[PDB]
Amino acid sequence: FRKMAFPSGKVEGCMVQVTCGTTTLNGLWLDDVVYCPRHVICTSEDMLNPNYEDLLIRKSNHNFLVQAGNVQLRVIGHSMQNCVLKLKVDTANPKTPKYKFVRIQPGQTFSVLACYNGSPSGVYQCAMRPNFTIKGSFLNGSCGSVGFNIDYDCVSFCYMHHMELPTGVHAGTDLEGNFYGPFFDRQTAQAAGTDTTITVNVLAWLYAAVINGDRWFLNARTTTLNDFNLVAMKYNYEPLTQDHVDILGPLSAQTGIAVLDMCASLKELLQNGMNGRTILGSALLEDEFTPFDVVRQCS
Amino acid sequence: FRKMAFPSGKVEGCMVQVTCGTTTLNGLWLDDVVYCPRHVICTSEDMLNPNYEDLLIRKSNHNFLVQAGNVQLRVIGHSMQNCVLKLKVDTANPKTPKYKFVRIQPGQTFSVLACYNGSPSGVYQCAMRPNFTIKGSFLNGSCGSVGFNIDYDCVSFCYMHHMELPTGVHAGTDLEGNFYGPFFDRQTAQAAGTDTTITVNVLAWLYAAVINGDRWFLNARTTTLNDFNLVAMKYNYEPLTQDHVDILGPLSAQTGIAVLDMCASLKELLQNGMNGRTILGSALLEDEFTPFDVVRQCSGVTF
Ligand SMILES: O=C(Cn1nnc2ccccc21)N(Cc1cccc(Cl)c1)c1ccc(-c2cnc[nH]2)cc1
Ligand SMILES: O=C(Cn1nnc2ccccc21)N(Cc1cccc(Cl)c1)c1ccc(-c2cnc[nH]2)cc1
Repeated sequence: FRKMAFPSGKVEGCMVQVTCGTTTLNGLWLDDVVYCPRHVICTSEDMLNPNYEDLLIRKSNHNFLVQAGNVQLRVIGHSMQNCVLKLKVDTANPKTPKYKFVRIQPGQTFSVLACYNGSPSGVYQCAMRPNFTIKGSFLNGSCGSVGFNIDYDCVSFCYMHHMELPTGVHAGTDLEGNFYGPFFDRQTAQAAGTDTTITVNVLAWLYAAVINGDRWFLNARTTTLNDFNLVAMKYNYEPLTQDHVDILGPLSAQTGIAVLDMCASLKELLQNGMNGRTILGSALLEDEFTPFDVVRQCS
Repeated sequence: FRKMAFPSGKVEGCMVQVTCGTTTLNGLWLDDVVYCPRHVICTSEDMLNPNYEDLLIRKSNHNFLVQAGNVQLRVIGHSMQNCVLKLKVDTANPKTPKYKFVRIQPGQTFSVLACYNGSPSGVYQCAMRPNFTIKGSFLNGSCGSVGFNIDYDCVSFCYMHHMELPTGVHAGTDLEGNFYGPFFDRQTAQAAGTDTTITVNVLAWLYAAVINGDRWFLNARTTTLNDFNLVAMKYNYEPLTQDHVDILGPLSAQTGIAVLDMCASLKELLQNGMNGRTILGSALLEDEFTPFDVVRQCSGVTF
C-alpha cells in the first residue's frame, strides 16, 4: 500500500516558463491562455510590499516572456484574476487536455507536478491540510507548479503553488487565484492556524492496513459517534461526520469491521500510543489517504 | 522528506495492452516492438506447469491482439527472449522516447507506472529489496507495468512486473526478460528469502537529515568499511560495496561528513537505538531513498 499519484503526462504537456524582467517561474498553458502566480510581475523589492493592480497597469504585453520548451510564445494580452495572472498568447496549446478548475475541501488529496523553469521534476501525492497549508516538496523556482486529480481523461486542476511558509509548509491558490487559507502574496512572515489531523483519512488508512493483512491495532471495544468525537477533539483530530461514516461504508463492508468499531481502535491508539509498533510501515498515524484513495488502490 | 516519482509522461505514451486468448496484460511499445511478459500466452491452468517453448510454437502472429487504447496494432513478428515476449508491430511508436534497458542492483529505486488494460492508473516510487522483491502496489491485470528512471530525457527501463508472491510482495524481470532474484514464471509456491535493510539508502537518508540541519546523531568515531560490514550484518543490514561508498561521494562532499564517519554514526544508532529521538520527523530509519533520490529532490533536477 503506497502513496500513489496520478500519471502526470497530461499536465506535463501544459507546463511553460514565464519570465518578467529577471523573475522567472512556471505557468500552465491551456488553449491560448497561460496561468501563473501574479508575483512574477514583482521585483524582489516589489515583493516586500506589493500593490498588484498598480504594478500590473504599468506592464505591457512585451514585458512577459513565455517559453514552451525551446519555442517562444508571443503574449498578446494580459489580465489578472485574484492572485493569478492570465497571459493571452497567440498560439493554442495542441496538448491541452480536457480539464476543469475546482476548489478542493480540506482533507481531500491531489497530485502535484513539481516543475522548475517550466520543466517537470517529479510527481507526488499531497493533501489539503485542515489549516489550508500543504506539506509539499517545493524548492525555490517551483512557483506555478500545479496540483490536480484525473478522472476519466479529465484533469481537474485544484492548486497553484505560490509560497513556502517559515515552518516549511506551503501555500497557494485555486486556479481562480483565491488562496487556500488566510494567506496573502506579500513577502512577510506568515504563521498558519494550528493544524489538525484528518480523522476520516486515518480511519481509511487503518482499513487499508486491515485489507493488507495487518490487524494488530484492532480490539473489541465499541464507541458511539459522539463519544469518539469527544476524544478526537481532545487529541486535535477533526470531527467525524455521519457522511464520513457513510463514505467509509464500502471499506467497512469489504472488511467486516463496522466504522464505529474502527473508531474504537483509533481511540485506543490515540490514548495508548503505538507502543513502538508500526502500521503499514509507518510509526505515525497517516492522514493523507482518503477513503477513495484507499478504494482505488485496494480495488 | 517524502518520496517523489519521476514525471511519467514519456512512459505513458508507450503503454499498450496485449491479449492472447482470454488473457490481457500490459505491454511496452518502443519503436516497432512491443515487450510484455511471456505468460500472456498461458491459460490460468497452463500457469501451474507451463512449457513456454511448446506453448509458443503453437502461436502465430495472428493470435496476438495489441491495442493502443482501442486501436489495433498488427503483429508481424514474434519471439521470446528469456521471460519476455517481443511482438514486432507494423507501426513505429511516434511517442518513443530516447531509452535504454538497464538491470538494476538491490537497493536501487525506480518509478512504477501501474497500468490496467494498457491504461496508466498511477505512479509511485519503489525500491528493489535485497531479496529481489519489491513492495509495490499491484492488482490483477497490472502484469507488464514497468519501472523506470529518467536521466535528461533518456528513460532507463529497469523492471517489468510479472507476479505477486504469497507474502504480498512482487517479482519481475528486466527488459531483457531475466528475473530479478530466484523466481520463475510458474504458479508454484515460491517464497522470498529473508530481507535485509538497505544500508546505503539509510546512509543517504542520514545525509539528507544533516543537509536539513538535523544532525544530533553525528558521533565522534570512525570505522573501517570491513569492520562496519561485519557488524551491520549482525543487525540484518546489507554490507556496503565499493560502488556504494562512491555513490555517497556527492553527499559526503556537500556535508563535509566522511562516509566512514557516517557509517560509525549509524553503527551507534544500531547498537543503542534512538532514545526516543527522531530523524527527519521519523522514529524509524528510512531505507528506500537512494543517494540519487536525495540529490534529485534537494536540487531542482528536471527532465
Ligand atoms: O516562498 C516563496 C517562493 N517559494 N515558494 N516555494 C518555495 C520553496 C523554497 C524557497 C522559496 C519558495 N517566496 C516567499 C513568499 C512569502 C510570503 C508570500 C509569498 Cl506569495 C511568497 C517568494 C515568492 C516570490 C518571490 C519573488 C517574486 N519576484 C521576485 N521575487 C520571492 C520569494
Ligand atoms: O501473481 C500473479 C499475477 N499477478 N501479479 N501481480 C498481481 C496482483 C494481484 C493479483 C495477481 C497478480 N499470478 C500468479 C503467479 C504465481 C507465481 C508466478 C507467477 Cl509468474 C504468477 C498469475 C500470473 C499469470 C496468470 C495468467 C496467465 N494467463 C492467464 N492468467 C495468473 C496468475
